[PDB]
Order: sequence, then C-alpha cells, then structure tokens
Amino acid sequence: IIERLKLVPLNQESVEERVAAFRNFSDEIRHNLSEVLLATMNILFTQFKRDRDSQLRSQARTLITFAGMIPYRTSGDTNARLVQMEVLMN
Amino acid sequence: HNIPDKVFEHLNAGEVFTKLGLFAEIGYAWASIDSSLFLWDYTHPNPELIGYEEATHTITAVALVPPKPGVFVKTITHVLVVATTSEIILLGVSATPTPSGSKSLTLYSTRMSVHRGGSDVSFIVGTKDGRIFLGGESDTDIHEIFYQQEERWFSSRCG
Amino acid sequence: HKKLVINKDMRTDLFSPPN
Amino acid sequence: RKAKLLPMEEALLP
Amino acid sequence: QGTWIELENGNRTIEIGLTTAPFAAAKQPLGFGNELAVQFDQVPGEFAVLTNTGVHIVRRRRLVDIFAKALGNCVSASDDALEREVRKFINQYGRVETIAAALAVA
Amino acid sequence: KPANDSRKKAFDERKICYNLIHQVLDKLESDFAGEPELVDGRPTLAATKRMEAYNVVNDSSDEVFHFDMYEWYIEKGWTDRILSIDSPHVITYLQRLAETDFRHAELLCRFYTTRSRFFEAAQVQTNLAKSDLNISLKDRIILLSRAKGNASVNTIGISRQQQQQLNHEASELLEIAHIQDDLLERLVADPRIPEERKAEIEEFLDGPIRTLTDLFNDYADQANYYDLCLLIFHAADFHNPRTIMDTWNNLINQSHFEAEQRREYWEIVQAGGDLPAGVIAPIAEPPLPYVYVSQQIQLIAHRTSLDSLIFPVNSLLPVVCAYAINNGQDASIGADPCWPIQLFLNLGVPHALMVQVLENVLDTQEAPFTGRRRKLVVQWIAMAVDMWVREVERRGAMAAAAASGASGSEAVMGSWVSELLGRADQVLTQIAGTGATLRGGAASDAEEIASLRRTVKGLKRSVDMLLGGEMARMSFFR
Amino acid sequence: GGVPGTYQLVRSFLNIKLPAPLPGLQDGEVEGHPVWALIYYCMRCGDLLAASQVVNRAQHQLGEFKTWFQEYMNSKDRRLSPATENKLRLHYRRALRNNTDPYKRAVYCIIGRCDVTDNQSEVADKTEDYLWLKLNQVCFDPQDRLTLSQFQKQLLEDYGESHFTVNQQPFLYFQVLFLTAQFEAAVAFLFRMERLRCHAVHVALVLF
Repeated sequence: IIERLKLVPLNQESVEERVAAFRNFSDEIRHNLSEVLLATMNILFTQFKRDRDSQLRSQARTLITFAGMIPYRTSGDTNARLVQMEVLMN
Repeated sequence: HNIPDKVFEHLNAGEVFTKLGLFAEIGYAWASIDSSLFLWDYTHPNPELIGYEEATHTITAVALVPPKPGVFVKTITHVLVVATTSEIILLGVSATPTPSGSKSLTLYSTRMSVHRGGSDVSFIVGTKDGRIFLGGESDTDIHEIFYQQEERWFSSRCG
Repeated sequence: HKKLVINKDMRTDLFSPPN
Repeated sequence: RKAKLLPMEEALLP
Repeated sequence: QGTWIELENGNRTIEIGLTTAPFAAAKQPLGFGNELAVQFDQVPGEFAVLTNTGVHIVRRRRLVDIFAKALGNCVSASDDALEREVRKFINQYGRVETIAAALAVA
Repeated sequence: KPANDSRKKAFDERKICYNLIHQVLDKLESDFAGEPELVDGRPTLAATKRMEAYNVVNDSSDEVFHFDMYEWYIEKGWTDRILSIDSPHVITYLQRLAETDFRHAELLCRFYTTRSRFFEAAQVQTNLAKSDLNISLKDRIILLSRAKGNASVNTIGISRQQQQQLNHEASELLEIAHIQDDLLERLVADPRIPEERKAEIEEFLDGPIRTLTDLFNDYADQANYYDLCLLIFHAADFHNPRTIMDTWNNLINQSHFEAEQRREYWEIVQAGGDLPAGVIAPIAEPPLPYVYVSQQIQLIAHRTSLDSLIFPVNSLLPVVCAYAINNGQDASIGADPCWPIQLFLNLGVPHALMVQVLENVLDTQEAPFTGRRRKLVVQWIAMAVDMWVREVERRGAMAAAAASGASGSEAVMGSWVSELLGRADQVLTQIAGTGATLRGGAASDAEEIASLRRTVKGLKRSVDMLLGGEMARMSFFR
Repeated sequence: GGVPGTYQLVRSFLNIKLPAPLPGLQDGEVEGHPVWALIYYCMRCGDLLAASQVVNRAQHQLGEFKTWFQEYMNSKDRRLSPATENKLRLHYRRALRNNTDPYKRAVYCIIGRCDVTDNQSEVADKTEDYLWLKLNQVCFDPQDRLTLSQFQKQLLEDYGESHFTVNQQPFLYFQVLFLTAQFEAAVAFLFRMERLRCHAVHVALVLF
C-alpha cells in the first residue's frame, strides 16, 4: 500500500521529487510523517530478519535521506531510530 | 521402503498365520494373512493394496512364475500361484510398465485350480517355459501342476 | 506417490506364509 | 479394495 | 571384496531378490563374469532386501563408482594425495583399467 | 574430510584439545550445580569463573574449534545458547550440514523463521520430507505440516505464486502422508493380520511417503479398508463413479455386518452365554447397524468436505436409502424412518438437490423403491420439502433483520416442486387402493397413509403460497 | 481439608478482616462481600481469573470497568493499551481521585499504574503490600510515572536501613532490596548482621 501512494521514496532517484511534494501536502499529512517512516522502516526491518538483502538495504538508506531533508514532527527521535534500524540490517 | 500401515493393520489382525514375500522382478511385495492375500508396489511412495480374498483356507505359499506359451493372451506376463491347505490356485497377471517406472498389476481369473492333497506346499518355483513345481514340509515329494487352454471330456483344464 | 496404479494381475497373497 | 478379476475369456486365447 | 551392512534392531530379513536384469557379460563361461566390460552397457545390479519392517535396496558399485567417490575425497587435498589414492587402484586393477576409469569419470 | 588424506592427523591433534575443553566446561557446570549466580546483589565467585571461562571460549578465532563447539552445543541440547549466537557463521555452517541430518535442518529452519524467512524454511522442510534420509513417517508429517504453515504466510522478496506452489505441494504430500499413517497404524493393530506380515508392512510404510497407487493396491485394498480407499480416491482426483460406488457399497455392508456382530455378542452377555475365545465383551448396548454405518459416512464426509467426487449425491443417497429398506433399518427396530434424509441434510447437502434426487428415485421405480414401498419414498420427500420450506422461511426472516436483497446459487423453488407433491399424492392414492384389495386381507397402513396425505397436502399448500408471491414478500412486515 | 479456590479463600478471608460493613464502600456486594474488596485481594493473591469471575457477576454495577479489566487480564506485562489506559486514567482522575471506597481506588491505579505518589495506605498497610503495590506501578519508556531505577534508588537513598530496621527485623529490609533487583546492597547489608553472615555469603555465591 505505502508503495502505491508514492509518499515515501524507496529508490534514491525519487528523493528529489518526493521531497518537493512534501512541501505542499496538507499538514494533516505532514503531522503523521513521523509514524509513517517508522512503520515503513520497521516493515523493512522485520522483512530483513526473515539480492534481496541489498534491495532492503538500499530502500533503508532512501528513507533516511528523505527524513534527513524533511523538517517534520519529532524529527529528532525519529531520524535517530531510523538510522539505528538500518545499522542492525548490515 | 516401509511396509504400508494397512498391511500392519492386517498383519496384527492375524488369527493363526501370516507370511511375507518378494516379487523383486516387478518391484512388488506381498503379505498373506490367513486366507487373504495383499500385493503392493513397494517402489511407490503411497501404494494401494491389491487385495485377493477368494481363498477359503490358509495360504501357505505364493509365487510369480512365467506363463505357459500359447495358453494365455500375449498381454498376460506372469502367472500367480497361490497355495492353500486345501488347493492351489492359478491367476493370470499383467505387469505392464507405467510412466513412473513401476509395473501396473492387474489380475485375471482362470478357472484353473486343483485340490492340494495330503502334502503341504511351502515352495513354488517356475521354469522359463511356465512349468510349475511344488514341494513342502510334509515330505520330500515334488509335484507339478499342468494346465491347458482347452476343456476336454476326458481331462480337466488343470491337473 | 500421489498417483494410483491398480494391478490385480501379480500381487502377493496377503493370506499365506512366504515361500 | 478387492482386486477386480477380469474374465477368463480375455485371459486365454483363442 | 566384502562388506558388512547393518540392519536396525528389529529388522529380521525374510528374502532377497534381484530387481535388475540377470548379469551376463558373455554367452559362455570365459568372459561371463567380466563386470568391467559391462560397466556402461547395463545398470549396476540392485537387490531388494525384504525385512519385517520394509524393503531395502542394495546396489552393486562399479570401479567407476568407486574411483569417482575416492576422487571426490581428494578434492580437498594435495597433489600427492591423489597419487596415493591412484596407486591403490593401480595395485588392484592395473594401470590400464585405472586410467580407463579416470577417462570414464572425466 | 577426504579419507586417505594426511591432514587427518592435524585435525585429530586439535580434536584432542577440543574434547578436553568439553570436560572443563562439563566439570564447571557440575562443580557449580545449585550455586546461585548472585548473592546479596553482586556476583558470586562461582559465577565469575563461569563468565571468565565462557569468555575465553567466545574470544577465540579458531574456526575448527567453533565448528566443534556448534556440534557440541547441538549434542548437549543447548538450543538455549546456539540459537542466541546471532552470527551468520553458524547459519552458513548449518546450510552445508542441513541436507544431511534432521536435527541440524531443524536448527536451520528455526534460524530462518525468527528472521521472518518462512518460505526458505518451508523449502528446507519439504525437501527433507521428500528425501531418502532415515526419517520416520510421523516426522515427515511434522515437517510437511510446518512447511505448509510457513508457505501460507508472506515472505518478503518472494512472489505469491512461488509461495502458493510450495504451500500446495506440502498440502498434497501431507494429505497422502496422513493416509499412509492411518494405514500403517491400523494394519499393525489388526488382529487378523499375521505378525510375520506386520513387520514387513512397518518396513515399507514407516519411511518416505509412497504413491497413492501403491497405498491403494498393496495395502488399503488388500486389507479391505474401504474408508481409506475412498479417501485415496479423493486425494487422487479419481474420476470413476462405478468403482467409487462399489467401494461405498462394500463399506456399508462391511460396517453393517460388524455392528450386527457386536450387538450379538452383547445379547449373549445379557443372557449368560460365553463369547468366542478372545472376544472383548461390550459392557454397553452397541449402536444399531444404521447408526454405526452413518457414523462411517460422517467421519469420511468431514475429512473430504462433501465437495468431492466420492459424494455424488445422485448415486450415494439412493444406495443408502436402499440399504435402509433392504435391511429393515426402519420403525421395526425403533429407528427414525427418515434417518437417511436427516443424515445428509445435517451433513450439509443443499435442500434443492435432495428433493431433486428423491424425485428421480420416485419416477424411475428402481431396485427396492417399487410397489407399495414407494410409500417410504413419499415420506422422505415430505420430510425434505418440509425442511426446505422451513429454511426459506428462516432465510426470509434473516434478511428482514440484517437488511438487503440477495440470493445467489441456492436453487430456489420452482413449480416443479409443487408438481412433485401432486404426483406424490397420486402415488399415495394408488398405494392405498392396492393395499385395500390385497390377498389375505386389507393392509394395516390405512391411517398411516391418510396421515401422509394430509402432510403432503399441507406442504403443497405452503409451497404454493411461497411460489404464489409469499416468497417475494418475506422481508416485509405482516 | 483442601486448599479452597482462590475465590472462596478470599471470601473466607474477607469475613475475618472486615466482619462489619464499612459505610464508604461502593458498587454494592457480590455473594455477601463488597465487589471491590474481592477484586483487590484476588489480584493481590495473583489470581486474575478469580477476580474476573467476580466482575462477571456484577456486570451491571461495574459499568465500563468490565471491558477495561478484560483487556488487562489479556495483555501481557500487566499493562493496557495506551488508548484504553488513557480512557480509564482520565476517568479516575476526573471525579474519582478521592472516592470513599479505598479498594476501588487501589484497583484502578493498579490497573492503570497511576497515582504513584499515593501509597493507597488504606489497603496496603504492610511492607510487602507496598512493594507489590509499586511493582505493579513501575513503568518503562513524564508526569505521574515511576520506573524501577527511580523506585529502587528512591527507596534506599531516601528511606535507608534506618527506616526499614527500626522494628529490629532485618529480613524486612533484605526483601525490599532483593525484590527490587538490588542484590549487592541486600548482600552487603545482610552480611553485616553477625547472626546472618552465613546466609548473606551464600546468597552472594548463588548470584556469583
């Protein structure tokens, strides 16, 4: 589902356009960006413990760079947790 | 290849006598329980049991021999000899190979049978030409079973 | 095997001791 | 299942 | 050449029968028993061992089967490890038969 | 580890050191058996020596050593510590030794699953179940059952198609395996099977899973286990109505004779007689034959789910009804004359199909359904239609509450049901007449038939009302 | 005679420890005892099932407490969902901060782990009742919240041996330290009692 919405980038090429879109999306959406990134990360996180490894690793990176360039709710705690979950993958 | 569980059910349901044997030429094994006989393809992972229970008395020997030429249809590949305490019974057999590599076995009646007599039958052997010889645990005598296609007023189909 | 092959022709008498 | 015993007519020729 | 095959506790052997075609390398006593000659014309003999618990399949091993298996153990060893294993074969089968087995496996 | 190689010596000299390490750790847990890991809060001296020792172990870079220790942990049974390593090194080590031993494969699968790699585990388990390793049938049943579960859930990076195909292969093999296990068990326990044969059966059935052909021919058919024969025709998608029905006929007759026998034994106990040598008495009235027969039909139905080709209602219902008549499984013994109809309705046969078959039974007048016994056929029809009516009425009330408008599949009543009841009334009028002029004196069932007429008329009325518009106005208030 | 069911035991326990009815109880009785007393001492004994049975026979009286309690018994770690946990806490804080039924007060903030400062001294008069009351209130990752680190430190730092050894009963303090994971403190402490040196050394060995 999250992949269809094209709200969070998963390939590095889409980061530029997805980042620009966030600027004009309703604040009722930007509010919940924090929980979306974490759920999506925790989703990739779970699928990793179950090539494919490279693909998840690449997508993991994408979420981080997006979150890094986006100023949003609880960006502090969220950006940190996102990075930790990516380290455990490797 | 484990013995099928259904054969274990019949074997432990044996009242007096049981026996196992091999038809290695065609990849089949058999088990007799009293007056009942069960064949199965042991190469098959979940075989179906070919049951034959017409016999009235305890089976004492079973064997698979070649047929007598010019007697049966060409599709009959073997003869199944079933010896009981009362008689010996001949059954036609067609062991045609299957795509999987294990012979498909179908049985044919023959009306060919003879009363055993007083001598036990525990050993049956067949020759290349279909001759059937018998022996057992009563004495050292050797018997032979004859059979022919035509019925005659002075001679039976099986002697 | 999940494929059945009936073959009454040449079985082993279930009701007899073995040769 | 009791094995189906096909008839003597098929078995022996002719 | 002999070996001992162990059956588990409770296995009582009842009968042993040949599952493949009868062996014959020739039509008369001279040449009849030449297993080496028929290694590639007829499958190795197989035997069904009927017990009270099941049917065990036993297969005769040919020279090429032994040679291939032995070499499979030399994959992780020295140049001299192969030469040692090969010398076992030469001392039993002779050099020509051994090199013919290597050619066949190759 | 190629034999004849001369590194063996080098490996042996390390194995002597590794064994001695086992003894140390063994003696350590022994010396400190019962000792607490903490006293007054801080660690004891016995605890610190345990940590100091196991430190030296985990601080090593000897690889042959760590392999020898994985094997050792497995041996001692310490799934505690081995599953908690984390390292791939142990996974990679298992990946080589998996196709070789059941115990190792189980560890590997445990690793995969905790990492949500369910499909990879299902693959290992399935292959192991199909392999020629020495694995018992029941263990092969467990392996397949796990694979089936693991392949039925999503595993990331793997296509739905690939999951389903594995889940399907495991499901089929598991079905066959259960059949094989039912056989083996029954055969071994069967009093009428000679011991000599049982051992032979156990050898060929307590191993890799066999084909359905073999199971049928060499075992199920030889031992006359007709219920299992039917399950086998189901698992094999066996298209052969005649053989299927022959097997149904054998199962019914076999079960009838067995129930008869058990009721006889009981009657002897309650009369003082002695049972045949080696016959376990029945301390309680066993079920009438029609009750044990229908038990057999239920057990199979639940196992195959009525959607099978071993439940052709058009052939099977007449046969069961035939049995009921030809064996006096009726009022004479205190049974409900409609028992065959009750059986298949509760079993979940749709009402329309029932009446449809019963109609065919009545029109063709076959086997025992002839002459004045068609009285019984009419009674079955009366009972089937009655239940059908009740069903339509409740489905009407059902849809008035939870509101909406629907009704697919379910056959719906036509004028044909009304016509069928008309003919049924004619049959009764004809049977009553024939009964009044019988040689020896009139028939005793006069009022019995007069009652059936009233019931049939009542049903034709109801059906006529529904058909006449009362069915399109069922969700409406009256 | 046989250990009776935790329910009938608790009932046969209320008979003694409250022979006459307290006028401040609420929500009526159940088979002759206040419904909240039964729930508390059942939870205190650790038989949540026995307590839930009590709730099932007072469905009408207890109001929405049923769906909340049934969730507490289901959820592990004796914690409710943040959403439902919020619903009950605000309700208790709304108009039940000071209710005339002490047992009602106790159960609510044992289920919601709230009012950590209020020691519920009306029902938890013993020391073990306090420890148990708080360990059911500790939390893990800002207001009205207590964690094991705070609780364990708060206990011995502010209320040291002096507070727990005035009755000249040494094990009382030991149990306070040991049942709070402060094993080293309890070991050293108990190691100083010249009569209990043996015991403190060994409880150290076990931990070692």
